[PDB]
Amino acid sequence: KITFYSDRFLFRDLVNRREASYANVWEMDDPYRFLQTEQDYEDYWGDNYD
Amino acid sequence: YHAYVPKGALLKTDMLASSPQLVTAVFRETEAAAERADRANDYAGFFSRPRLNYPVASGIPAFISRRQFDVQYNIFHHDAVATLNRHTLGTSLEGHSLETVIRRASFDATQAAVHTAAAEHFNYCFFYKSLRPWGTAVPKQLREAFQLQYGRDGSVDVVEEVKRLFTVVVLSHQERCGWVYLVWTGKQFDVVEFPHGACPIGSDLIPLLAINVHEGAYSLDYGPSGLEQYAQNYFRACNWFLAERYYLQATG
Amino acid sequence: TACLDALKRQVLTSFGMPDGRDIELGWYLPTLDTCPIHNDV
Amino acid sequence: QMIPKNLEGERSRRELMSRGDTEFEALVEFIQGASYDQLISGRRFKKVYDKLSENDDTFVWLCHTAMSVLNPGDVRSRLVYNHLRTLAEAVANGEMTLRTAFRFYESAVRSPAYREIAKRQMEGGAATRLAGISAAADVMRRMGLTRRPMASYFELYQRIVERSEAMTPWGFPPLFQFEERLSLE
Amino acid sequence: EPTQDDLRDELARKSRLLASEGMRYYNIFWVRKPLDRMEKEYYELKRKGIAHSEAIKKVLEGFYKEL
Amino acid sequence: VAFDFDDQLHPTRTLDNEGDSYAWCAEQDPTLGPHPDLDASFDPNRRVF
Amino acid sequence: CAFGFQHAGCRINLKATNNPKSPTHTVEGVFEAVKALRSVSEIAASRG
Amino acid sequence: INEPKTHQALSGKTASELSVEIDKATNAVHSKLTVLEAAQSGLTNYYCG
Amino acid sequence: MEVYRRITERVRGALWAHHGRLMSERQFHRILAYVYNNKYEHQIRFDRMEVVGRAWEGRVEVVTTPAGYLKRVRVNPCLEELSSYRQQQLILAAYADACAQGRRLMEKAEINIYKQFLKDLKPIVMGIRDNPEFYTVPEDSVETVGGTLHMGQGPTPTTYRTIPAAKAHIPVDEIRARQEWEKKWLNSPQGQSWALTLRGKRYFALHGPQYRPRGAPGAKKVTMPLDLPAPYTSMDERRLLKKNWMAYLDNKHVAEVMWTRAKIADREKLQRRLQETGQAWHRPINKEAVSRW
Amino acid sequence: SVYANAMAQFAICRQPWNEYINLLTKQDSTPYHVEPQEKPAYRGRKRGREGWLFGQQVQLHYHRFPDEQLLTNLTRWRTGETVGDIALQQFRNAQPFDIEDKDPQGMQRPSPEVYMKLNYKNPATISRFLTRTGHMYPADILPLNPEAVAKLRVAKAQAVRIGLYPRFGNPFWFRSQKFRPKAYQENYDPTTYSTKHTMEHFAYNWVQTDRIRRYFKELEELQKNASNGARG
Amino acid sequence: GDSTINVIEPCAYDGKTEFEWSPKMMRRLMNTHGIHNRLVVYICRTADNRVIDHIQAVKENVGGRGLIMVH
Amino acid sequence: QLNESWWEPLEFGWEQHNKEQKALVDPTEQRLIDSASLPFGGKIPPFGTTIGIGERIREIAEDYAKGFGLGPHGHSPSHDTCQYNTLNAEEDRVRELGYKDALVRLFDEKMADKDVHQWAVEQCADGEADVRQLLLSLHEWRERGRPPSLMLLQVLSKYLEQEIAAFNEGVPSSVPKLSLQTVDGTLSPSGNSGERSGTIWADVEPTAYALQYASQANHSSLDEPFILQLLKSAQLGGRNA
Amino acid sequence: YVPAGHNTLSSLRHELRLELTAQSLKEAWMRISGGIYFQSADDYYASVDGLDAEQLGEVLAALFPYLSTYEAQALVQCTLDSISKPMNTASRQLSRTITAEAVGLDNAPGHYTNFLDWMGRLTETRGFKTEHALFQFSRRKFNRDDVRV
Amino acid sequence: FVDLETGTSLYFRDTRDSAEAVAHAADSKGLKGMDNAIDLYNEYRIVPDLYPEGFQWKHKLNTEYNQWRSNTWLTPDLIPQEHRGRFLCNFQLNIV
Amino acid sequence: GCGVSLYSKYCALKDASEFIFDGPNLGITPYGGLTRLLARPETSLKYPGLAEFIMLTGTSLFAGDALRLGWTDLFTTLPDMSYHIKDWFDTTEHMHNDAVAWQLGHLLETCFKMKEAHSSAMERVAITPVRARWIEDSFADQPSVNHIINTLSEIERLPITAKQNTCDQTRCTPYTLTSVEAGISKLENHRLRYTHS
Repeated sequence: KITFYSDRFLFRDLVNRREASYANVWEMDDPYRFLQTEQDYEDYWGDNYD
Repeated sequence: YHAYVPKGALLKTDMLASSPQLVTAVFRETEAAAERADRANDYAGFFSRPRLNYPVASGIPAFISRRQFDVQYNIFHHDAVATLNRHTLGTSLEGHSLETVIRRASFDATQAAVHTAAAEHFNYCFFYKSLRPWGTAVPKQLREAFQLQYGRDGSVDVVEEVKRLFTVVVLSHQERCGWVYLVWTGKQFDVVEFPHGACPIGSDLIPLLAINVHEGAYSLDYGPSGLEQYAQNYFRACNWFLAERYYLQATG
Repeated sequence: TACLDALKRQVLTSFGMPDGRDIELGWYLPTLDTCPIHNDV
Repeated sequence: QMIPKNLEGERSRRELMSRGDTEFEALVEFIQGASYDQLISGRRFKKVYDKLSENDDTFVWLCHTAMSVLNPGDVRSRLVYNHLRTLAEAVANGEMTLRTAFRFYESAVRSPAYREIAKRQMEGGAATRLAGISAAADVMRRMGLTRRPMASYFELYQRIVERSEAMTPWGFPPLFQFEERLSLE
Repeated sequence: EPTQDDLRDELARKSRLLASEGMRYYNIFWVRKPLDRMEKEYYELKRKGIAHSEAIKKVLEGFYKEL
Repeated sequence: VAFDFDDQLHPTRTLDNEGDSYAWCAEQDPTLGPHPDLDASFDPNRRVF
Repeated sequence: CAFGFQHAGCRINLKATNNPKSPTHTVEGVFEAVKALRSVSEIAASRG
Repeated sequence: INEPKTHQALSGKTASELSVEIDKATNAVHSKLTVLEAAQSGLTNYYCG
Repeated sequence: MEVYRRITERVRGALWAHHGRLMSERQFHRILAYVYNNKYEHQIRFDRMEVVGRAWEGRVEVVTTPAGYLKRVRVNPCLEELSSYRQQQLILAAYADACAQGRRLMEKAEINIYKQFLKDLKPIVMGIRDNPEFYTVPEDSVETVGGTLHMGQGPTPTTYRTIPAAKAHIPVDEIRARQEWEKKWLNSPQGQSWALTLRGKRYFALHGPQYRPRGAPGAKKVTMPLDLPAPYTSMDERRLLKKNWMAYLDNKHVAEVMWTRAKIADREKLQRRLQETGQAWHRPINKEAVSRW
Repeated sequence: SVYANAMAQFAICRQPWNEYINLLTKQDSTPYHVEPQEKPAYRGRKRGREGWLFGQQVQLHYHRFPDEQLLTNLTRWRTGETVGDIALQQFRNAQPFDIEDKDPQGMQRPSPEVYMKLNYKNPATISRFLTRTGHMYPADILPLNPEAVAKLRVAKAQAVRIGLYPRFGNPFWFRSQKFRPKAYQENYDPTTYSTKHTMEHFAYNWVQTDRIRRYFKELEELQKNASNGARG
Repeated sequence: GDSTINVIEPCAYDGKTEFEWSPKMMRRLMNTHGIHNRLVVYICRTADNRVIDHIQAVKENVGGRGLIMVH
Repeated sequence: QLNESWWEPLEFGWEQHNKEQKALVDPTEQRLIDSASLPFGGKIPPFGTTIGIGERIREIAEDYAKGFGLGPHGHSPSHDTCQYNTLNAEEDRVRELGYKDALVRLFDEKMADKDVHQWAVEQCADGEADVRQLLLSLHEWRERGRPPSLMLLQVLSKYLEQEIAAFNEGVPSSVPKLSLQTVDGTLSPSGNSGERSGTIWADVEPTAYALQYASQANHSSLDEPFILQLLKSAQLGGRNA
Repeated sequence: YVPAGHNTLSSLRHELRLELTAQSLKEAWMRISGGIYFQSADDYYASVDGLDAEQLGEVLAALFPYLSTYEAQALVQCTLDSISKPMNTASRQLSRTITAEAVGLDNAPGHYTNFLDWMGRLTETRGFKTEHALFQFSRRKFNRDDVRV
Repeated sequence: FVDLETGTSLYFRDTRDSAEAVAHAADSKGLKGMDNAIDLYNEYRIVPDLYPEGFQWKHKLNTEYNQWRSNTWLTPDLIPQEHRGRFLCNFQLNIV
Repeated sequence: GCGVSLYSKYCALKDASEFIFDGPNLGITPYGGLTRLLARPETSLKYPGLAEFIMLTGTSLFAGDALRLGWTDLFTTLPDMSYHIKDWFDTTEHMHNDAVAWQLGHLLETCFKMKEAHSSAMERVAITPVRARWIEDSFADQPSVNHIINTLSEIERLPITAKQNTCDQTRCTPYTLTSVEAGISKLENHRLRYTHS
């Protein structure tokens, strides 16, 4: 895409990251922290027909 | 930090027993140093106190004391250059080096203060240089130059004959205000004597060693009665390298 | 400057101060401005 | 055509290392025209003249920089000194033109609030040129622009001395000043 | 271009030694100058309330004296 | 109507008498000079000849 | 294609009956346009 | 800070907005330096009351 | 983090400016990764434990994980009626107090991080420093093209020397003798009996590696401390010069810029130290320590 | 405030920074100050960068910088010929004259009195702007103020209407000469447009320089003559 | 050295000709041959008397009077 | 010494390693590298000429010669402004001092022709001191200027005692006096403030030391027949290199 | 500007001054020698044709006796040099070099006068006359004989 | 920048307050984030790389690079002076 | 706002800066995080007791004393220094910590760290060397405020001539109009000029 983001686009994400704590380390970093909706889960496990 | 730490103070491996008074007094000094140094840079002028190439923490070893050399350097030479920058800054001879103020306001009454200041300034510069913290054995290009002049059916004590002549003319100066230089006259060596108001460049000679026989130059170290001991001691802290590499360019 | 120096010494005396005190004087105008003085004119 | 030999490794470097002082060997070849079996030739003199005037570009440039740039920062400060070194280095070695390199010099970044720092140090803005010329001689003596070192300084000095005599001796019409299409003889 | 960028008239026309006192051959640009300290003196005087012309004379007389 | 970078834009026409344009920097540093962006007679309808 | 443009299209004069046309003007024009082109990263940075 | 009518004395709300604009700028990616100051339009000598 | 970034940057610059050796950045980052996994392995179990804060008199009980994850809030029902705001600020103060406690333990374990990582970087600086070829000068000495001039201020320092002028004495020797004393002990009368005492079984366990069965984690044998004698081990510049001089020039160039900047760090830490204890002044007054060069 | 009397006794006003800065010591200081000459101003895409004065492409000057006489005269300075140099003093920073028009089209000529004395009954002050025949000096030549030109045309051609100025001529010519500024005789107004005048002066002062040189070389000739005539 | 506003055009060299932009017109600008391209910014004044770029205009599917193109 | 094959022809430290082989070793079994076989006159070619061999050689020589660290004024030598060695003032100073030591200078002026083995088997008695160790530290202190060792320094304290006193005569109360004291085994002349020997320099480069030292040629650095040696040296004059 | 202390309308019939200046010496001499002016000391010495330096040094050590030996010679040289242009000699030059060198780094801000002196230092080297020659060669101020030599 | 020393103090600006830096009140020791060095390799690439390094190996000369990789080293009189040792691209000539 | 400025890790004062930590005048405890700057060992050492002095006695610190407490490094004398920072950081180009560190530090050096264009006789100093003595005597180590009021009652009675009544030249409160000509010109608005002299 050729969107141009203003200089401080990342502040919303940045305060959500500075404040969001996690019950323990593994919820902090697990491989499915990206996947948020069924669209995300199918676009992930679509290759994996099993 | 070296650029802020005031010009005379000495940082230390701080003792950590630094009392409030211990700290507040040294800050009071530093604030004094601050304004005297913002004052120096407007009392200042063309010439400056030549830095010396060696430590003088204590005395120049086995010759002079910390206090005695700090006397001459810090007060008397700073005086000389300060009155030189009083006197040359603002006269038809301004701001060309000592080597041209000397020579173009030399042998003159109507600029007598000028020439006196100039010559004494240089003189101090050269004594400063000619010292060295633990003495230089007379080199092999130099000792033979002194053999060619003062070898009269002699032994290894020919530079000793020249030291003899040094002490001799030190004492044959009596005013106790002046300078004894070993020079090279453009034909031969001769330990020339120097009033207060002259230099080997007013005398057109090649200064090869600079001795300072001003009464004040040893008043604190041995007093006027130890002048012979001083004219001796000066040779455990003279720089015959400076001497010799000046002599060689002098000849050719 | 003669009269003003006299005035300043008299001011110091009626004030209870020495005469060689570093004292400047200043008009206090009808409009609460203040305007220092240095001269006789 | 002034086509430089396209270099190589060992062989061009043999021909190129065994060169020795080209300026001298040119002079040798010019004078040898005084022997019996040869005549002194303007072609030999001109090969000498160009082998000596090879560094014309860098010299005319650095002279312009020292003496036509009112207030060039602190050239002795390694910042502007590096601007100077890199520009003159690429003025020789042909990668830059004289004109564009001079614009790179007078445009490089020096110090924030530049006019404000200047109007504190300079009445009419045009500073002392000794820092400049010392910087340029340092430039051409750090970069081996010359084989015989004192030559750098001498040309740098004498060209300046000679110009010091002209009327408007320090203004240059930007067109003719450096290279462009139409120049001066 | 920031690089190619660019009272004491009377403190000069009244004393040619006052001008050149650091600047005869090449402006000695690190020593405080008599023209300078006389400008400073001038402003101190005019704020002490001496008229323009009279601060001119008093500045020049103080310079001549210190000479 | 359009101003360059290092070129100073218009000066503000002061009041007529222009005695107080330096007295209203009495709050300012004592020694301030006349402001370069101030003018007694800056008229931008001044027809040049 | 000598530049490597996979998705591009240049049009000159609106049509090849529109004068002036010449091999000179064609090469000159396309190279002039490719010069005038600004990168996207340069567009962005220019807009900060 | 543009607030001269109250001598830059920040209200509670203004300080809550400023706590966020200060770090909204000191968290942007093209922020090398953040010159924080008072825009006294000629109406105050105060930085931040 | 930047404590250990500063530390290892200065150690890099050391092992290069004190010896012509370069540390392989492979290693430079294996060090920082070991500190980062130090912190992950602390944080792991820190997230199985709780800190309890409590607001006024203990009416709000906030149960938290020391990293600051609020898990539970038992409230007194005299607080449900404060307001929406003052409820917020009170649970927030109870959270804040618990955070103070958890961060108290967090800083009590970051000193353990400092100390294990220090036991780690021991044999490396002990390598560069506890060798016959390790020497400095006084920081005031005007280092000249040919050596080091003298200082003028604060005469007669106290040059230490960390090394026995006698024959070599190394930690491997000390540790082998340690096990020998241990051996003679566990042979000796108080030895063999204290060993059958709890004080001995406890030591055996908490410090006997060679007794870990086949399978247990930890050192499974006894280890001598590490030996990295720099001035007697060309570390990387050999490999760099062999393979390519470009990487050599830049690797040494970084190590040198790193030591240079740790020097600038000491310089500005000293600069504040002086403006604190009255040595220096807040704006240059002493130019001749820069303008006479 | 209301009650500041206590600590307002020792108030710490602001310091004179403007003055301090203006009185710092400048690397560009000059004994006698001279306002620099005008730069070339871009006159169009047809005309390129030209100065206004005559169209120069540079900034007319003689010496820019504080050194350029010293740097030129260095070796003299290191052998000490520049300690007494008055050739490095009079002309260390000599900059060219105001070779221009301070008010070109003549807005400041004449002087305000001259207007009020420019009426119809005033052939005396008329005839000090008309040629010896009554002609106006053309605007390129004697640049007058427009109001002056208006009052002058009507004043002359009203005096001539009532016959109180000659229908042709200049009856007040030599009397008027006292006001008209005799310039190309002795004094050198550096802002003249006659170049014959400038060349007379360049000669005459080059005449005198050559005269020093002549006198002293013939004195040296006399000396070498007196040598053999007095010793042999 | 060069202006950030590379080009800036009015939607209409005339005032008597108002060019209302269909939301599909404004969606076929941000679609350069399959690459979503918010590069050239187009200002259009909607019906709500708001003045917005085409990007927020087609994120809410309203089209407005054409005001300017710029990039 | 680059492992690359273009580097070794222009033997990098050719003239310097020549200077070191001339000064610090005997002319009888030693090397000398020649600008004849060396490419560009042995020296680097000027800028414009070579299409870049000399360029990249100067650049590698630069980056290997750049100095790093803080200097006595508080700046890396390439800080923006704080210049060092201005007009070679550091080598000026180091000439106008030279790295010259009182104690070894006196040991010289005492022995002044003796063979070191002679002096050593003198000062070491039968059982007093080991001639091996005393010779070792004797040499490593004599040339390659170090602080003299403990044992050798005490042997000096006894042997030079006359010249030691002749140095210690005219002191007033406050000045330094050459006191060969080893209270603690710290040989650093800043730890002694340079009194345990007469050293300005808290640690001297062994080799610039030995360069000045061997230019002090009172040692028999020429094993030739003497009148021939001096005849050749005089006739071939002062430009004998 | 007319420099300071330099009088313009000063004649010879204007009485003689007292200041030891180059201008004062030159005008007093204009009265004294009538018309002799030397381009250096050595024009005077070529005029005197065999009077060495010592041949006037002794004269003046006699003429004014409170002067020392070399100081007599110095008065000699200085009056020469002051009614002349100062001399180019290895004597004066080694004076300058040794002296500025014992003087050292200066207090002008950018080592300014040091750089002035060093730009002087290499201006009187052989290398400068070498390059001056090379430059003149590039200009052809010479002839066939020069080429042959 | 790394050469010219100025500014290397800022990486240790945190030692303004000695007590504060030892105390580690705010993690924000960093000039740009949490650490002095956080993501020196990625995060700085966020800026439009307008002036990129390009080819910068001095391993073998500009000449030998141009020569191995380009049909221009064969044709020396063609490349003008500036571009001489530069190109690594095989240029096809099309004579319009 | 005191804490705002003095706690930003680059707090460039000017000659217009002046920290009015004057709290209790409104009957409040002083607030604003500057109290710990005042309880810095460094101030308590350099101008001892002045720590308590500024709290209790409503007094303003200034550019110079803010500098000497060791508070802020930077200090400008330039105009529109915000703009001169902005355009410098425009001309800057690389956003890498190695590059911002220089593009920043260099501006600090050039326009801010008081090098070679400064003078202590030029900075507003409100604890000038005398005042330092005054205050260390009067305000240091007196565990109350009634303490200080007795301890200062005495120092009002101590006459002018005592060996501890140190005078001070005062940067006196300027008048309103600085000149009597200005006073008369100010009056002439409240009067009627006469139609002849």
